Amino acid sequence: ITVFSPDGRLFQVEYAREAVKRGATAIGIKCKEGVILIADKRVGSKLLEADTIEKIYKIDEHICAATSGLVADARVLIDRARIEAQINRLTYDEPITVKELAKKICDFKQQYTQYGGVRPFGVSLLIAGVDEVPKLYETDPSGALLEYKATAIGMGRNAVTEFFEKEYRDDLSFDDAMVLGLVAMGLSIESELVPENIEVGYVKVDDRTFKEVSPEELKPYVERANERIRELLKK
Amino acid sequence: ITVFSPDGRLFQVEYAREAVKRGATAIGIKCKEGVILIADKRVGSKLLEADTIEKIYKIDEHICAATSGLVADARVLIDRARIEAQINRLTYDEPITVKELAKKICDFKQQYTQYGGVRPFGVSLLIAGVDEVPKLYETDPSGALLEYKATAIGMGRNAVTEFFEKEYRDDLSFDDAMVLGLVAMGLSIESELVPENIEVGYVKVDDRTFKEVSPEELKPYVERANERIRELLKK
Amino acid sequence: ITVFSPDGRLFQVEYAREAVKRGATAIGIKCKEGVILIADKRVGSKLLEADTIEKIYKIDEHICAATSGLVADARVLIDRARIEAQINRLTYDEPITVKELAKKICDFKQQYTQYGGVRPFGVSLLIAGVDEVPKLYETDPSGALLEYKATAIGMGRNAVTEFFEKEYRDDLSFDDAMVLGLVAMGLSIESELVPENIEVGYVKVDDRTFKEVSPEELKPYVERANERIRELLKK
Amino acid sequence: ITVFSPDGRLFQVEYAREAVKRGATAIGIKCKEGVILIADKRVGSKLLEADTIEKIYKIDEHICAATSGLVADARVLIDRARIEAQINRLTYDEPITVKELAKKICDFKQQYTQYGGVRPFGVSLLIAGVDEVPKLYETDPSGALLEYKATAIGMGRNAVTEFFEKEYRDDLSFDDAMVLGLVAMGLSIESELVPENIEVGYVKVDDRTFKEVSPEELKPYVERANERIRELLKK
Amino acid sequence: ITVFSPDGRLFQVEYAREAVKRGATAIGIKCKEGVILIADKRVGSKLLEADTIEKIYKIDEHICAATSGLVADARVLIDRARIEAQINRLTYDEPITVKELAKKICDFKQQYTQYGGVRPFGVSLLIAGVDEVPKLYETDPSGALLEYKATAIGMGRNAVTEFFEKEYRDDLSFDDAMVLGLVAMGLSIESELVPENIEVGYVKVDDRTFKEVSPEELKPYVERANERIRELLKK
Amino acid sequence: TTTVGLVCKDGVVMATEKRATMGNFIASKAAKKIYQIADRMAMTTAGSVGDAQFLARIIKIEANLYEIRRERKPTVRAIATLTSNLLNSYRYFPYLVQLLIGGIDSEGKSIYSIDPIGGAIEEKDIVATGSGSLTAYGVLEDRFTPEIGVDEAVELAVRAIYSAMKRDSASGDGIDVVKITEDEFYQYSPEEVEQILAKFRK
Amino acid sequence: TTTVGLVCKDGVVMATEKRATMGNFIASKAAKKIYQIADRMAMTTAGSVGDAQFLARIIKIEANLYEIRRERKPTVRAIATLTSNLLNSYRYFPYLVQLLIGGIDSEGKSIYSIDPIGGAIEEKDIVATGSGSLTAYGVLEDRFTPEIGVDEAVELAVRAIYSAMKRDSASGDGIDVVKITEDEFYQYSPEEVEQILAKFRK
Amino acid sequence: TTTVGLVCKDGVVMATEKRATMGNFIASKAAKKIYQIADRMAMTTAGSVGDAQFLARIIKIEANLYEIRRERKPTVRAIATLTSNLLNSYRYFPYLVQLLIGGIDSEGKSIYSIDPIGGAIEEKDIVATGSGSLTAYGVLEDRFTPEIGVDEAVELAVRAIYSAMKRDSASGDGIDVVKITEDEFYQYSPEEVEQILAKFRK
Amino acid sequence: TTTVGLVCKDGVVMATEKRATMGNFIASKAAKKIYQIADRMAMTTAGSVGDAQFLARIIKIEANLYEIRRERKPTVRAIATLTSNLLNSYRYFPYLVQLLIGGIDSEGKSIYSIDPIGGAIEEKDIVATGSGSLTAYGVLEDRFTPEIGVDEAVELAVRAIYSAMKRDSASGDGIDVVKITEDEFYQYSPEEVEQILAKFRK
Repeated sequence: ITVFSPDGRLFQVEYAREAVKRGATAIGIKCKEGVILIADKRVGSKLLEADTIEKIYKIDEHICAATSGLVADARVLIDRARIEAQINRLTYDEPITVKELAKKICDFKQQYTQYGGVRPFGVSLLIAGVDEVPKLYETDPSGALLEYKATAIGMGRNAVTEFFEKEYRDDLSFDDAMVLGLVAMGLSIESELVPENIEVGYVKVDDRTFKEVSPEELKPYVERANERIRELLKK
Repeated sequence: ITVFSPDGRLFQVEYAREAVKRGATAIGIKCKEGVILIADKRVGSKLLEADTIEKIYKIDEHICAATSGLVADARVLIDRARIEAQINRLTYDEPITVKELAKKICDFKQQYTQYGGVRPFGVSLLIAGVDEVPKLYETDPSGALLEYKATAIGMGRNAVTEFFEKEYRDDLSFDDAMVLGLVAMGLSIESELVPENIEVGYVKVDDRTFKEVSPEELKPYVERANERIRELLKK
Repeated sequence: ITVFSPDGRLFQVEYAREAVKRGATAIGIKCKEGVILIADKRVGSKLLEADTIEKIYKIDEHICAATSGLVADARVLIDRARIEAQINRLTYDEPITVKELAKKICDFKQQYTQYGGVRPFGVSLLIAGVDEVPKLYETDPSGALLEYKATAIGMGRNAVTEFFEKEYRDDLSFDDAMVLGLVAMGLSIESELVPENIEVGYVKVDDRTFKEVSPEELKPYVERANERIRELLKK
Repeated sequence: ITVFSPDGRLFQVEYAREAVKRGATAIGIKCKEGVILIADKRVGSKLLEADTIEKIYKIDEHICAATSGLVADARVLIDRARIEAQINRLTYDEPITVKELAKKICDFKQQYTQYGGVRPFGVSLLIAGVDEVPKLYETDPSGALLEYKATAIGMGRNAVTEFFEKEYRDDLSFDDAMVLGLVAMGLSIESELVPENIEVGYVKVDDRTFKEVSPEELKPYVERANERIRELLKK
Repeated sequence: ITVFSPDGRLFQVEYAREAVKRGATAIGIKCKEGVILIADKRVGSKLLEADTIEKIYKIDEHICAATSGLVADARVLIDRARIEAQINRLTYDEPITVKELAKKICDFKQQYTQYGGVRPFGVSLLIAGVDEVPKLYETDPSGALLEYKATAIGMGRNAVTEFFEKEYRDDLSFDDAMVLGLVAMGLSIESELVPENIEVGYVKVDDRTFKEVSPEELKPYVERANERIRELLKK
Repeated sequence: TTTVGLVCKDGVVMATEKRATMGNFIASKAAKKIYQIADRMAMTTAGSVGDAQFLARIIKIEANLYEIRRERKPTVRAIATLTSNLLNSYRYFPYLVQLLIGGIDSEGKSIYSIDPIGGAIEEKDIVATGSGSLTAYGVLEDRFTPEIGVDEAVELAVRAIYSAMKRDSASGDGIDVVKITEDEFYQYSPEEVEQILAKFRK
Repeated sequence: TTTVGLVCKDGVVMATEKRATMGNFIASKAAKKIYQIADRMAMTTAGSVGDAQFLARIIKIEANLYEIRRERKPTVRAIATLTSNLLNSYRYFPYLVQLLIGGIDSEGKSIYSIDPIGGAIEEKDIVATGSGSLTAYGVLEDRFTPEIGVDEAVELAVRAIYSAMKRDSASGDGIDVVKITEDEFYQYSPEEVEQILAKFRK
Repeated sequence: TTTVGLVCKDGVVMATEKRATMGNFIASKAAKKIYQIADRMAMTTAGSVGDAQFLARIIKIEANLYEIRRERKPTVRAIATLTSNLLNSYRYFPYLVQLLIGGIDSEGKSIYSIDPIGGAIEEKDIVATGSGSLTAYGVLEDRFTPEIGVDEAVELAVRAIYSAMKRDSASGDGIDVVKITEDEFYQYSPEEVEQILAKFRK
Repeated sequence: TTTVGLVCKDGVVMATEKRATMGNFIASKAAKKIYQIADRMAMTTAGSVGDAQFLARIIKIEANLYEIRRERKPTVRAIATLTSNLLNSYRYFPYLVQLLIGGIDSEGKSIYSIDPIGGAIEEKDIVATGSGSLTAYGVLEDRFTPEIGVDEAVELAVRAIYSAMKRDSASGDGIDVVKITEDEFYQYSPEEVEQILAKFRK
């Protein structure tokens, strides 16, 4: 049952939000040269095959989303977002826009909290891409989409956002943007980053092709960020 | 049936996760030459025939999957895996990969957690297989999927995961790797194995076909394992 | 209805099992020379007709099942076994294995336990036959399957099963095995048996066809089995 | 609705049995020469025209059935039972046996006990006929099928059965049996009968046709019974 | 909704009977020379029109019905009865007899008892007609169907039944049955009737059709009854 | 393609033409258009071969199921009727066959013909069904007597069928016969039948 | 269109053509029309090509499904009867193909011919569907003896479809053969068969 | 019926005859056969007249809805592809009409023909369609430049329909014409088009 | 079957032949193919009286309903499009009846010609339908002006319809005509029209 609180909030949705907070932190940062998306590959043991944990999903050829919240829900929503993206492709022979992809899975998400027969989603996604200007959206478990210029979801929700209020300059270059996100992420988990406890992907404007930064190209941006993460965890 | 908790968990998933702890330990060792999956069929009476009870199921011709949790749910979940596997093979003439097989049966557990019509499947499976490289998954009753290099589900999870953190390599060769998982199994039940109280299967790399270890073929490894199980236990 | 407990058990499966426990005992004794399947007629008074009570239902033409629990739930599950057994002859032109049928009726039990619109059966069955080797199964309300070489369900379960840990042997003479199961029955009721307040059928190896002990044939076995029953309720 | 107790009994089945206790008495007395069925109409008011009231329902040409419990449940079940008896004739061109008619409707009751959509049929039916030999079954709310040979359902069960426990002989000419059944009814209500306030039907061995015994025809039996009824209720 | 209680009674049905008692009484008196059905259409307010309002609704041409309980629940049941009487003429080209009609709407009410997503109709109907011989019925919200010589439903049930228990006789003149009927109506309200607030209809044997007793023709019966209505209140 | 069936004074004997063609061409050595439905019941089909096979299987499964459920062995009437109602329910995917289901039960001996248009009729002691039937009735009924042994009857059945086979240029070879004697359900099969019809020559 | 099949005392040999045309346009000539269903069990198909290969895939998936599931490889019998049941359900949809499923199983050697409306007929014997069949089965029967190697069985089956090849080139001009021996599952392919027909000239 | 569609350096110009017949009779010439899909986008139909009318309303309603839903006008390709899927969705009750939907967006100009049974092809510069295609394309190919201006194209586009409609027995009753110059969505109307041929042979 | 319909400057008039061409058979002579949909709005049909009358009942009702629900008198376009969707939905049910729905409203005046296969064509002044479509139209064309009075339009309409109506003599008795002038939904009735066309003779 999903019913009203005497406060105008849905309870199942408020509860779903805490599930989003207790998930595995991601984070997107946008510049006017593309949009990055970083998600923390979370490891609790040396017996996780950590090179094979997917936390940044590619959804179209110019769209990717990372996730925070309940992992089971997160995939089906994402498997949903993949067909949906393609369905736009199938009927209009355009690419789906990043905003419309965010609407469409959020319209789905709404049904699940409209009907008291089934439970809500407890997954938030950060759907980032280049429709024709870079975009970044934070979707909510209610199913509502908000455009953010840089934001995070998960356990870094407040740490990352707080950080961005001071640091964020707008008007950034990619190489700066890359490192900037990495600092924000390293501070989320409050230690120094190695490239193999993060997965990072991006859609550039000047290509409009999705790429996942293999740990080889990833390592240089980490290194610059370990200097700033250190600085800050020693003040 | 299933709804959120005020702590942002799901009740029915969490109590289902407890169903797995209350099951019969199983356990996987992945080495570079195969993936070995040994399950505890250690019986409760002497009239329970321990030579025609099955707890390591073949799922395709290069995938085998072991189980812990409730026996009944497992059997059905795995039956769904066997049909989904073959369905893949039908539609694409390519045998289903371990990861992807695991994803469809995780979607199915997730459907039954999602939806309020039915209760969750209370089982964790270890899906083992060589798609083209050895792969070992853990599936959790929510529909969560994690790749491990060595892992356990069930009663022995606490013991066994801690053991691999103190002894396990990745240049671990096949014979030594078989003994590791048989040694580890011995620690779970706090006794030396008997070849009639465990079932072992392995998908090899070189064969790329699942073959089961015989009761005959169990014996060399039980002998070696027992020297190491006794040493550790009598300390 | 069916939900997980904080133990991760099903409230309704444990209650279904107690439902079996207030049933009426059955017992199955296996040998290499056949399988003997015996079930205790309920006689509460002398108005109960006791020549036309079903307690051993024949399912397929070399597979019989005995029952304990809720006789109403049980018959319906048995009718369902008979339809499934004949659907096998219709689509493969070969009889169902004793195991194969066992799984298939437990899918039926397991589906009901998971759905919240229906409650599990409060029946246990023992399904015994010869597909090419003697088999004896015990199914549980959960839909759990355990091969056995001797077993009992119902009220006498505990008494009989404990009894079989001393007496039962791996190979027995059929005439020995038959008598041993009447002795057990006698023990659990705590009284001498009368040939017409007990039911006995068997699948033998030589016949591969379910046959059922007419009251007269039974007669000598009750008589030899009465001597040992007397010894036991003195010590 | 229907769930098991901690004591393993379906609360709804147990309560449906209390409904059967709270109903107007019937009765079956079966001898070798055919099977009789007697039901109490009672009282009513003196405005109840209780010489048109059915309580003995003819199901098939060679089968009648009586009832106790909820009147409404009773009538609906009897309409399904009648449909079932004719559907057998439609499809096998042979009349339904007494066992298979009783069986089919007990499966129908079992459907309404496991499904949580509906509450059980709160009825006991006695199915009596001569299908190949006199048979009298008693059906229970759950679908407990038990074959008796002289029995009672309803408010008179405890009394009437104790009566039959000493007095029932298996020998009986048809007249001795009708007088026996009538005496039993008289002890329950603790007074002499009125042949218009009881209804007697029978299926005979020799006719293999159902006839309902009208107040004219029933008259000599009643007289020989009120003799015995008065006698035994002074002891 | 509808569940059995340990007292063996469907609590919702017992609450419906209390709904009947809170409705406006109707009454039916049966004689050799027809059946008369009288119902209190008495209004509580001046502005409520008592020149059109039915409490005797014509069902078939041979059958009438009166009602007590929730007018809304009644009106749906009666509309059902009207259709059902007409369905008979479609398929057998005869007029439905009084027992078969009352039985059929009772079978309908009984379904709504035992269907879990819907609630018992709260209504008792008095179905009077002359199919060959006079018939009068009382249905109950249970589904209970009982043929009566003379009866009431509603407020007047206990008083009027009782009243008939002394004054009603097995045969009467039509004209006498009519005055007796209207006396019973006045005793129940404990006041003198006016013709403008009772409705009396009948089905006679000689006519074999239903007519409704026009207020002008109601008149003399009401005055003849008035003398006795006082007599019994001065007794 | 003809079937004869005859109720003898102590069993049932019936027979068919084994002849199964696609054109006129003989694909395999055996294609039995005679099925054992129950322990002492047969089903002979005149009309299509393949449709018969699968359909027989269903009925046969139901005859077994019947026995297990009712703790009584089906009667001839039961199977025969069961089949009529089956054909009629399943006329959406019609099997175009004229069957004869008969044999032996506790009740005694009888053979029923069943339409796909439905209805199971009973034939007193002789029936012929098929294109060859009109020819079959001729041979069968001259030499049939209400008192006929099972043994005298097998000779007669083979003869009754044989009259048709020589007449068609799309028949000639193959025979089915089943003597059902109330102890056995013997299926004589090609070899044994052959010496029966080396007494009537060609 | 021709399939032949023979049951030896040392295994099972089946043959089929590679070439079936719809019109004068060649739909295949590189398709195998013998498929391998389970370890040592084949399916051979007379009719259209398309439906034969799609169908063999489902029956293969279902055979693998029987093995993995029941812990026991399926009999020849099991899979023939399962194809027959499928064909029958599927008589609204194009699967009108006449198939010979055969192989080795625990019961020995068998080949079943499967009627195209479903309905199996057991053969321990020999079979042909097709429109090459009329001749082939004749030649097949002449040199077949129940004491026969699979060495010579491959020769015979080639020989038989060679006879079918004289009629039209639709049958033959590409021929597949399979030998199954319960430890060898050899599908010759054109080159080898060309040498077994190089002893027969053409 | 005959259509053209011309792709230009300054626009899109399209033309069709306005013969619109119901049964086979011309009720009135008070018809169009150019329908406005979006602000600067047209649809011209070749095929049966009945299908085109309602279908224009549907495609159109969906295009004003897309503009509303996505805060952005649809592209030429989006509407054309939609029309393809739209056709294929109701193909149980199929509309047989070959729609040339084209016009103007930020990407430039294009005309897409869509077939009633499947996909939407782009036409590079020149497209024509109908029973009058053969003549109408014939006019285009001896006077089309790829540097053709919008007013020039209207004169060429008329001439193609004019020449084509005289020859057929299914085409006439005036010419409908449309210029899409992304400043105007001008529809020349009966009045104007008539004067462009009165510079010809009237 | 001849229908006329013409939009004046001050009225709207339409006429039809009394009965359709049914063959030499007739049913009644109080039959009409002219129905009133809304207060000042009619529907004239080409096609069957039965099909026309039933559909007209549905439309009249929905119109009445439209009116009530939105507290706005429906306009003629609103009904013409409403009728377009009913027809397209029922294109595989028998309604090949082809309608002219015109009259008078707030927004102005029109006649819309509505087709079984959908859409609605606004006829801007002159419209005919049927087999008498070409004949009847030509008469109209002749004296039509966009300034024709309501009575001149009536005189025109009766002459025009009467010419095509010459074809059937079992419909040339009686005439349907209607005046729509915003004050009268006048349906003349045979008698009062008949003295007008005494002058153009029987």
